[PDB]
Amino acid sequence: ASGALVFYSAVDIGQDWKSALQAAHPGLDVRIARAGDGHVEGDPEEVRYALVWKPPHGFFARFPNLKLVINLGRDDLPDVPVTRLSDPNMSQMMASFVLFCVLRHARDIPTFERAQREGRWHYVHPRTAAEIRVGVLGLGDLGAAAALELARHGFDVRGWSRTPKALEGVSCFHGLEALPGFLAGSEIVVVMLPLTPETRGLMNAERLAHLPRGAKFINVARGPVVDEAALIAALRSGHIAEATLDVFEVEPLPVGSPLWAMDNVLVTPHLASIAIPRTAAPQIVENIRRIEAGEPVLNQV
Amino acid sequence: ASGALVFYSAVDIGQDWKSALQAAHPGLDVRIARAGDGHVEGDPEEVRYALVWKPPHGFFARFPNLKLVINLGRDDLPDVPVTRLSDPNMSQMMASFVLFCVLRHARDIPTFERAQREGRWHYVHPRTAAEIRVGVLGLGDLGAAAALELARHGFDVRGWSRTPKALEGVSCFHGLEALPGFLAGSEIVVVMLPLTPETRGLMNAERLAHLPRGAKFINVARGPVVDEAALIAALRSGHIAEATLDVFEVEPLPVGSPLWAMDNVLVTPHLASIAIPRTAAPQIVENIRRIEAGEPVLNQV
Repeated sequence: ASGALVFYSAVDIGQDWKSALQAAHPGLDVRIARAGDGHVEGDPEEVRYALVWKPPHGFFARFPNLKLVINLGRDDLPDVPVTRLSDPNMSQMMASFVLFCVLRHARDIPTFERAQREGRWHYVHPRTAAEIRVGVLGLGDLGAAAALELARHGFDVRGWSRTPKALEGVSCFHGLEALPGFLAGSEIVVVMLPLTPETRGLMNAERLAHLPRGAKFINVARGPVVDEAALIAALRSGHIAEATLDVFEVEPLPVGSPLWAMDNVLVTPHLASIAIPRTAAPQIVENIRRIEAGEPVLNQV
Repeated sequence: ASGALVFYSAVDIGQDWKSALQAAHPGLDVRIARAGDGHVEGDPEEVRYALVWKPPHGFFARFPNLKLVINLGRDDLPDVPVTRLSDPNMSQMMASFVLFCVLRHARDIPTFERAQREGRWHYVHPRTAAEIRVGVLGLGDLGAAAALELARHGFDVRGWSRTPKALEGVSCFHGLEALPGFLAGSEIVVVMLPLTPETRGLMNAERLAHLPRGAKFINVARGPVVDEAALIAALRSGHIAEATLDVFEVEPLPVGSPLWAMDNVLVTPHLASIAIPRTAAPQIVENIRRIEAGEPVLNQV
């Protein structure tokens, strides 16, 4: 639209976004910056829009005529509108993913997966859903929807939030003072807290220790709501029996992380909250035109 | 209750049932017959009730004074009432298990599980639920509930039944003539047919070949609704890309089955439809007393 879009992400496939954006706006110039250094071909003065996830330090300084940033979900950030994607179904896709992770632990699937590799038919003691206590940590739009969906499956569902909540069929706890008792009664815990200065590192060693021994831990929020070092330590001591982790302190998860080789951890690479090019491209193309006509942008953060 | 109960199952834990039954009826004599030969200690004339799953040929001939059989879910069967367990929530537990299996395939979890063992961060092309066609084969009480639950997750859900069905949000097909078109448009297929002479071996080589190449196959019905030989063949040719199998022609699944070592198959050992001792024991104890007072038995088959 009289200017180029640059794409950067180490956790998203540039080409799929390029195809979707050029389908939605034929002859839009989309330039994929290289993961790592952010090297991008072409005249950087022509770049007016940036679609990015955690780009390299100094990345935006490459593009003096940038008019619009779009985050794929501040020291060098210019003085321009910043938008996020509004995908009306992410709430659904996230809730469905959480249900998968909760059911996988509640039915002891990790034990069965191990047994199959051993060639053996495993016997476990049957339990009803109602005997399984599942705690959702965070009851914003995403956490509340996941907690309501879990309650449909018969689990003893609890939730925690900083502020009072009333969610039908969910045992809601609130405040920092209630966090130890909330954690102590959660056999399976789902981290779904937005990441702010008050939630950064909230699931530290002290909070992890409030969980019952043998707890099952699911993280779909952000790596650093959770202290990764402390999590690994709890997994090594058997305090947490098993985990499903979709988000990490550094992503892609570095090769040397001890999490990869742990039999009792499932590493998923940002599957819960993935942006979908086909359904997000239209709102990006529309914001390009708005910025170019001096109209306010949709979904500004 | 003036007589002993004998338990037999190769797929259920005798001791858990004994504990639950003796909790519910203190001093009820519960004798666990040994898997394989069915050897059971004690005077067999004192045995009046049998709680069983697929007992050995000739097993019931051991117990001339048998008054009641309870199936844990005919050539030597005596002329007595036969009951099944009525667990009002099996419909829920089954639907929850099907949702787990469908989500596991729809999010390509088997590929990610492989990637973690390789120590690598895998990139897949994102798809909406609405682009994924999921077919439920069988729309009886269990299949209809699973199909309705799947539709809540946004999938393009279809179902098949021998007779017409109207299920809100589900594309329903009916009749044998409709089976090829039903299968050809199902990317993920869930077998949930009850096992009768008309459904035995229905998913044979010819029907499997109607599925699209790369289909994902889930079996939670009964091993022999599906031709196991033909299934293995389709898996080997890549016609079926991956599978989740909870039921088999012979159970426990013999050690030499090729299914155990297949990377693209998850073997689960009868988890979808498992009987729960604590919640089933009361109705068994009540039927013992009814049979002993000459009252009709609950849940007769």
